Amino acid sequence: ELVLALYDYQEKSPREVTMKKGDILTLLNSTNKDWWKVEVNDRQGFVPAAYVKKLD
Repeated sequence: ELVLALYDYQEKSPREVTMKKGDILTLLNSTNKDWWKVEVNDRQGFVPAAYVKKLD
């Protein structure tokens, strides 16, 4: 309960931003205007983050 990926995304292999099921992940803006930045483990996220959890 926070901001699940809503699927998994899985960028490419267990290296880059790759979610699974719903392990959730942090992020910085890009919820309404943008949607290609997050923070799963302190890094320049590149996941969709669209229609996640409308987190303020």
